Amino acid sequence: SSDASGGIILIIAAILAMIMANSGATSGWYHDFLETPVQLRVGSLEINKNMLLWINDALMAVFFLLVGLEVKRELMQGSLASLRQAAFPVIAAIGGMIVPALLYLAFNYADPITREGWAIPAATDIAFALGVLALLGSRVPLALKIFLMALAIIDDLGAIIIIALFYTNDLSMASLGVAAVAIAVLAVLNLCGARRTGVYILVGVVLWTAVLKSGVHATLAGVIVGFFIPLKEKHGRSPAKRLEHVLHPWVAYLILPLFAFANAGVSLQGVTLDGLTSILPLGIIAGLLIGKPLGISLFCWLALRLKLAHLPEGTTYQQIMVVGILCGIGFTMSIFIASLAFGSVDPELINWAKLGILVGSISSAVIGYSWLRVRL
Amino acid sequence: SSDASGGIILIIAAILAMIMANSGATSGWYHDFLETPVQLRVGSLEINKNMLLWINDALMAVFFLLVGLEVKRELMQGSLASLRQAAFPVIAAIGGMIVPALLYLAFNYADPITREGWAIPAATDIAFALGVLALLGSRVPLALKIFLMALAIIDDLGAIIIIALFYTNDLSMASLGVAAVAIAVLAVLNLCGARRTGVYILVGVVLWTAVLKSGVHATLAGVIVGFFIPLKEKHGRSPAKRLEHVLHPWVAYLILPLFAFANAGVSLQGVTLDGLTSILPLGIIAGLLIGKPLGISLFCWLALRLKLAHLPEGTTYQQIMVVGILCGIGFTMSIFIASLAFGSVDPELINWAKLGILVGSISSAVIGYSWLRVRL
Repeated sequence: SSDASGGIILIIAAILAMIMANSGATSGWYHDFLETPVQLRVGSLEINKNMLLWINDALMAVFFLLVGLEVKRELMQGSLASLRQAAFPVIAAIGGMIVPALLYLAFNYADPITREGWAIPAATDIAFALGVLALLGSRVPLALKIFLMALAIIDDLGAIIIIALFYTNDLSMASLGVAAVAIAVLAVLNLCGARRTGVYILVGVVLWTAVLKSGVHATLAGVIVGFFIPLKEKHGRSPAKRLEHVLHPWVAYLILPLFAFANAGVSLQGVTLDGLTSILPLGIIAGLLIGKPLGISLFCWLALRLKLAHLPEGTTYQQIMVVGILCGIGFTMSIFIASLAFGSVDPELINWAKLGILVGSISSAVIGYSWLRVRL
Repeated sequence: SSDASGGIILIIAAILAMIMANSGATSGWYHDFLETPVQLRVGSLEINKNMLLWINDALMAVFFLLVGLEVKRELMQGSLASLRQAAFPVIAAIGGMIVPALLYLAFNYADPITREGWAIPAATDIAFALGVLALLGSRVPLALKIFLMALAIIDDLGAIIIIALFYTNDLSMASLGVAAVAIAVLAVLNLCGARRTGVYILVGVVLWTAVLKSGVHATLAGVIVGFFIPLKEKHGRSPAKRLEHVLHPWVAYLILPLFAFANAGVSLQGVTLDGLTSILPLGIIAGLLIGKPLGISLFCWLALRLKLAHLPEGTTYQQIMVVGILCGIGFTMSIFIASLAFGSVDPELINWAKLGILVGSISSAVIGYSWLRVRL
C-alpha cells in the first residue's frame, strides 16, 4: 500500500541531489551552503567549525532513535527475543558484516582506506531494502520481510557500535560526564516508571548535545534513548509503541529523504571518470562496489552454513538468498557510514565511496529484484 | 483539583530564584551563566551576543503560541466570537491597559522610563490570576474565570502588539522577507487544509528564527502560529484543540515555571534598600508598584461605566471588581514585559522594576484574595 510509496519518494531525493550537485546553476549554492567552516569566541574562548556536520548529527540521531526503539521491541518481544528466533538472523548478519569487510578490507589492506573497509559495505539501507521488496505484490513476505529487518539493524546498529569503540573516544572530560548523568537520569527515570515520553526525548537531546563532538556518538544517543523509553504495556498502552509509530512516517518521509538530499548529491561531472575509471580504482571503489553485491556470498555461506539445527521460519527455502542480495544496497546507510569513515578526515575520496556504494548499490538492487519476481 | 497545583509549584520557582540570586554560594554561578556576551565569525563575518536572551525568546514564544491558540478559540468560538459576548471583556481590558499606563506614564512623563510605563503594569499573570481564584472552592466562578482570562490575554497579547509597532522594527531586509514566505506558507498550508500539526510548528520555528533579532517578534511568532493551526472540527477532531491541550500542562508546569526561575531571581541584598527606599523611588517603582493595585480603579470605571447596554454574563454583581484586583498581578507577564522594556537597554533599573512589579504584585494578590473569600 503505502510501504512502497516511500521507495519512490526516497529515490526522488538522490536524483534531485545529483541534479542540484552537477547543475552548475545550483552546484554552486548547494555545495556552498552545505560546507563552510567559521570561527567564534564567547568571552575568552575561541573555536571554529563547518556545516553539514549538524544536519547529519541531527538526522541520523533521530533515525537511529527509531532504530533503537525497534531493536528493543524485536529483542524484548517479537522477531528476536528468544535465542531460538534470534540464532538465524544473528548468524545471518554476523556474517552479513564480516564477509563484505573481509573482502573489501582484504581488497585494501593498504593505508588511509584500511579504516574505510572495516565498515562501509556493511550497512544496508533498511529503508530501501524493504522498499524494493514491497513492489512485489504481497505473496512470500510477511515473515521474509520481518526477517531482512533483523540484519539491516544488527549490521547497521552493529557497525555504528564497532566504530564507536574502534575510535579513541574524544572523551571530553566534562561531556563524557554530562553524558553519564543524563544517561543516568534516563535510567532512574525509567525505573520510577515515567511514561511521559516527552521527558525522555529532552534528556536525550541533552545527552546528544553532550557527546556532540563525535558524530557516531550523537548518533548512538538516539539509540540509547529509543532503548530506555518504556515498552511494557503495563500502563494499558505502550509509550514506545506509540512513539515508534508516529516517528515511522516522519523518518521514512522527511528524515531519511532529507538526509539523502544532503549526502547523495555526488558530483560525477567535472571528472566524468569514464567506465573503468571507476571500477579500475582501488578497492575504495571496486572493493566496496563489490563488497556489496559479493556481500551476499555470505548468507549463502553463513545463513546456509546453518544446516546444523537452525530453522528458516516459515520462509521460502532458497528464496532467502535473494534477500541477501538486497542487503547489498547500503545506499544511504553506507553513505552515512562513509561520511563517518572520511567526512572530516581525507574527504575528496569520499565522492568516490559515494559513487562506488551507489553503483554497487543499484547494481544489486535489480540484479536481485528481478531474480525475485520470477519466483512468483 | 489540579488547577491550583500549578500556583503552588509556580510560586516555588520565584522563591527558589531569590534564594539562588542572593545566596552568595549560588548568586555567582546563577547570574554568571544567565548573562555572558561573546563574539564569533563564520568565514568573513563577525558578531557577538549574550545569554538569557535565548531562554526567553524560546519560552515566551512557546507560551504565546498557546495564548495564540486560545485567543483564536475564544474569538472564533466561545467567550468572544460575538460582538455581544466580547463588548464587556474588551471594554473591560481596553480599560485594563490604559488606566494603569495613564497613571504610571503620567507618574513618569520624564525620560528613559517613558518607554517603561507604556506597558509593564499592563500585563497580568494570567497563570497566577486564575491560580489564586482556584484556591476558592468552586462556587461563583465557571463564568467568572472564563471572563478574567479575556482580559489577561487581550491586555497581554495587546501590549506585545502595541510594543511591536511602537518599535522601529529591525527590518533586517532578508529576515523580514523569510518571515514573509514562512508566514505565507503557514497560510497556503492552512488553505489546502493540512491538519498535520507537526508541520505548522516547524515552519513556525523557521519564522521564529527569522525574526530572532527582536524578542517581541519571536514572541509574536508563537502567536502567529497558534493562529494558523486549524480549528474547525471538520476533520472529525480539531488539531488545534488537541495541541492546546497537550501544551497546557507543559506551559503551566515546565515553561512558565522555568521562565520564572530565570527572571524572578531579583537581588535585593547588597543594597537591601529599606522600606521607602523602594516606594520612595520614582515611578519606575512606586509608579508601577501602584499602577497595578490602582489598576483595578479602571474596571470599576470602565467595566462599570457599562451601564449603557452591556450585560455581566451570569456573573456575581459587584463581585466582578474583585477580579479586577487580581489583574493586578502581572507577575511573570510583567517581568517579561519589563525585560522587553529594558533588558538590553539601560538594565540596572530592571532589578527595580522586578521589585516594584513584585511588591505591587503580592500586595494585590491577597489584598484582593481575602476580599473574595468572605463573599462566600
